Amino acid sequence: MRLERVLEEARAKGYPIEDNGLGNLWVVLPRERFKEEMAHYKAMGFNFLADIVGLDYLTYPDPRPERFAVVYELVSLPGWKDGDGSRFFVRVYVPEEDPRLPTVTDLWGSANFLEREVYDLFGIVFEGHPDL
Repeated sequence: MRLERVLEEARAKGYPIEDNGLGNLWVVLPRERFKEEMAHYKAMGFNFLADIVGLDYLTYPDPRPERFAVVYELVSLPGWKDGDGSRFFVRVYVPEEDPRLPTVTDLWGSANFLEREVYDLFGIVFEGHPDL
């Protein structure tokens, strides 16, 4: 299955794995792996970016590595070539001193609007994504 190939790789590369209960899976990606791993996910078959959700952790009780984190939802849509129907989540923490992330508009067209709504709400600049 396309899912296990992402988790088996997640352990192999050292990414944290959250198991919200369950069938929904989180893959925490450092900013250094983000741009390449996302394109790798598209190459693996995750041809649909369902949702991008930002997060401000300043009010939640327990702390996070950084204040900001941006959540990505990847789907391998039903249909062909061999759309498995797979779905998982990609989280990457963003430091509030350097609130920048690589864009994925060159990977999924739905990112242009999704990355814009996160920018307007949280001020997290996505480089390459055109603004002005």
